[PDB]
Amino acid sequence: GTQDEKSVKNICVCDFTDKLNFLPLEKTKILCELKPQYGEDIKIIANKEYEINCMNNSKVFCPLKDTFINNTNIKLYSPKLHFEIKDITHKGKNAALYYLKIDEEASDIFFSCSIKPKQVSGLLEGEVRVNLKKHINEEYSIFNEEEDVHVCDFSKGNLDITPSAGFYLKNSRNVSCIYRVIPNKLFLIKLPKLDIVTEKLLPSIVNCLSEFSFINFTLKHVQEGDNYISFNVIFGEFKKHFNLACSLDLSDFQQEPCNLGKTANITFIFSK
Amino acid sequence: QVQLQESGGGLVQAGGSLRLSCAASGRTFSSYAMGWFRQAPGKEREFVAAISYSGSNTYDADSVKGRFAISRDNAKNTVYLQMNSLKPEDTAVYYCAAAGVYSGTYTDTEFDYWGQGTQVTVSSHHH
Ligand SMILES: *[C@@H]1O[C@H](CO)[C@@H](O[C@@H]2O[C@H](CO)[C@@H](O[C@@H]3O[C@H](CO[C@H]4O[C@H](CO)[C@@H](O)[C@H](O)[C@@H]4O)[C@@H](O)[C@H](O[C@H]4O[C@H](CO)[C@@H](O)[C@H](O)[C@@H]4O)[C@@H]3O)[C@H](O)[C@H]2NC(C)=O)[C@H](O)[C@H]1NC(C)=O
Ligand SMILES: *[C@@H]1O[C@H](CO)[C@@H](O[C@@H]2O[C@H](CO)[C@@H](O[C@@H]3O[C@H](CO[C@H]4O[C@H](CO)[C@@H](O)[C@H](O)[C@@H]4O)[C@@H](O)[C@H](O[C@H]4O[C@H](CO)[C@@H](O)[C@H](O)[C@@H]4O)[C@@H]3O)[C@H](O)[C@H]2NC(C)=O)[C@H](O)[C@H]1NC(C)=O
Ligand SMILES: *[C@@H]1O[C@H](CO)[C@@H](O[C@@H]2O[C@H](CO)[C@@H](O)[C@H](O)[C@H]2NC(C)=O)[C@H](O)[C@H]1NC(C)=O
Ligand SMILES: *[C@@H]1O[C@H](CO)[C@@H](O)[C@H](O)[C@H]1NC(C)=O
Repeated sequence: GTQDEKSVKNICVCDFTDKLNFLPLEKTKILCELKPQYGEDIKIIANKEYEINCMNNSKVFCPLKDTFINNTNIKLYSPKLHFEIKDITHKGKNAALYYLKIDEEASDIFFSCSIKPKQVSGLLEGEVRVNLKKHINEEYSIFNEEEDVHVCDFSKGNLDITPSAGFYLKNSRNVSCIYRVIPNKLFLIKLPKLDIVTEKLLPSIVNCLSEFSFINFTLKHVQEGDNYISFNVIFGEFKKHFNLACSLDLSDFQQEPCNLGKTANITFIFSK
Repeated sequence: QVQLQESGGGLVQAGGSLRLSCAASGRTFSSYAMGWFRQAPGKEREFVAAISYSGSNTYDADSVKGRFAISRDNAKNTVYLQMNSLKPEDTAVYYCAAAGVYSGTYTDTEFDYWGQGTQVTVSSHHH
């Protein structure tokens, strides 16, 4: 007898109402897997009689230990997330509301919830899997029209290299920004406000540009802003048509209790 | 959604070695955690070994501590089980399992998708 897998899903909602009230012959578990993308919010609706261990009592993924942590709140790993656990009577029947509010800046997370009906026989189970994670890892130099500068933002957004508790594997912690090198134009590399960003990533980007002599560059300032440690570099007139890519590794930077950074990979295109 | 298939099983002598393999299909392999189980004919299904998503954390049982080592290859979409110094009571069908959520449990509860299982029989008393 194999553990049977069922799957339900709605529009940005996980409805387990009147779906967990029967008894199969073998062990079964109905799954509701969701992946929020464009700041969407999720609702989890199930019958009140069911025992629900969600939100504050969920199983969250810990990238530091590469496993899951039992009986923990998800706000302890994605603080910008905020929810509400209320009691509503949906479709006449008394239901349980598990409404989560996902901001745009909310850090990536990966947790599951157990919806178990109280019975002496535990053959039926319900599970909701939440996978908040960035899916765009390859963008270009965002030319700011106001300041006439190119920006490769790794301090936030999709290319965020900030230590996050998101479910990313070893060969998935690769974000990259591509800056088509325009001569004599300012280029910004916004990085998270971290202690080691200036201590190791700044020497890392310096050594990448000095080895190639034909690359005409000039570091102007390292400006600390509100949240971004912007590296201000202007590339001068280049001679040979070349191509360069530099790696600013923060994937190994550990952050308690589970957060891990990303490896920045800026690709420079020298074309006339 | 993921399916599994075991291979490399068969017959072996005591103290030998077997390279058990389990390939997968469907959903991304590197996003699920793998683990081997076995069921001796008559006895129940017991835990053997387990490998994490990236492959850093290995979880083993007492009966096969040191002897059996589990390894995974995310690139090949395949998990392996290197069996060394097979005692004669290892005769069992070895099952391959995948778990979407995995908290290091040593039971079959977290594993959702299962394979078929190959027969591994070990003899002894020299030849
Ligand atoms: C989330 O919740 C799950 C479920 O509780 C947890 O999963 C458990 O994890 C622990 C370890 O963290 C597991 O504990 C292990 O259990 C083994 C079971 O063996 C039993 O049977 C043998 C054979 O009869 C007995 O000899 C043995 O005494 C047990 O009765 C143990 O064998 C393991 O022992 C290991 O460590 C000792 C001490 O070093 C060694 O001497 C042993 O040889 C062996 O190496 C170990 O204790 C447990 O089985 C898991 N499942 C359950 C259901 O509890 C997750 O850990 C938890 N996660 C978080 C983050 O909280
Ligand atoms: C995650 O968060 C949720 C909530 O968001 C927690 O779930 C439970 O939430 C409720 C909120 O009300 C907690 O409070 C409990 O209320 C029960 C309802 O009974 C009240 O109302 C009836 C009438 O409807 C009255 O007759 C009754 O007297 C109560 O006023 C209570 O039954 C609960 O248990 C005990 O409450 C008091 C205080 O000791 C006793 O007098 C009662 O007799 C009873 O024994 C409680 O008051 C509830 O506590 C929350 N659950 C739990 C397990 O604590 C989740 O628990 C949370 N997840 C976690 C913490 O992991
Ligand atoms: C992203 O992937 C690349 C390869 O696709 C990794 O690049 C490494 O680069 C160093 C530079 O000297 C090489 O020595 C390594 O051999 C490369 N690794 C591999 C696997 O080829 C890079 O480490 C990855 N970023 C991560 C994992 O954060
Ligand atoms: C950086 O991105 C470029 C994009 O073409 C890619 O070729 C290169 O392999 C990447 N480098 C790393 C270390 O990921």
